[PDB]
Amino acid sequence: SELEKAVVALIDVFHQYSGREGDKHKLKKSELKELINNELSHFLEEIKEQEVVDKVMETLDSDGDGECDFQEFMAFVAMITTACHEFF
Amino acid sequence: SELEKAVVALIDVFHQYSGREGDKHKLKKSELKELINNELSHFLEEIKEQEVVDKVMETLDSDGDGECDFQEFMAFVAMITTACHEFF
Ligand SMILES: CN1CCN(c2ccccc2C/N=N\C(N)=S)CC1
Ligand SMILES: CN1CCN(c2ccccc2C/N=N\C(N)=S)CC1
Ligand SMILES: C[As](C)(=O)[O-]
Ligand SMILES: C[As](C)(=O)[O-]
Ligand SMILES: [Ca+2]
Ligand SMILES: [Ca+2]
Ligand SMILES: [Ca+2]
Ligand SMILES: [Ca+2]
Repeated sequence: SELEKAVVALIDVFHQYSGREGDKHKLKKSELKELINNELSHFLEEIKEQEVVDKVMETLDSDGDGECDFQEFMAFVAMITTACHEFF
Repeated sequence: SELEKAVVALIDVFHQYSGREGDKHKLKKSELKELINNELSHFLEEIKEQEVVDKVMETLDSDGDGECDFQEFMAFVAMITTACHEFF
């Protein structure tokens, strides 16, 4: 189904970026940026400034370890989905 | 992108079922059941007993109004995605 395809897409895209550098199960600043710029180009403005990268990570980093884990990525997805939902 | 397609799939499948009966922005017991049975047939066991329907709603119903709204649906999706993530 389309729902099951959406579940596996969330897992795959996270790992496409998290496993690039350092901890393979977390997104660092540069990995989060590329994910937003390449995969969310219709929902979000392209990030071109360092302070936007820093602010976005600050917002998503719930436990405060400097990176975005899978749970925090899921919360980010929930935010975008809710913002898009309320648009209509 | 695949991620953006996943975001719109979550919104669409929720409304496919929530808008069937009663409140068009919330899932009642029978609507939640059909969503699980039709759209999550590879991730979850088919619900065939009433007490399984009742228990699942009890688990998902965070604010305690008897139904599953969009925020609660997103938390449900997060649960399944995390369970599938940890499987590998
Ligand atoms: C600069 N933009 C271009 C992408 N946009 C957008 C694009 C398509 C459909 C809906 C939205 C609307 N709204 N919100 C989100 N995507 S979070 C708006 C922001
Ligand atoms: C009775 N089942 C059939 C569907 N399953 C399943 C199917 C495919 C890939 C991974 C899982 C594994 N694990 N978890 C979830 N889907 S939440 C297991 C449960
Ligand atoms: C850790 As690699 C070689 O997939 O960027
Ligand atoms: C409320 As209807 C007619 O789409 O089931
Ligand atoms: Ca990483
Ligand atoms: Ca973190
Ligand atoms: Ca309803
Ligand atoms: Ca509720």
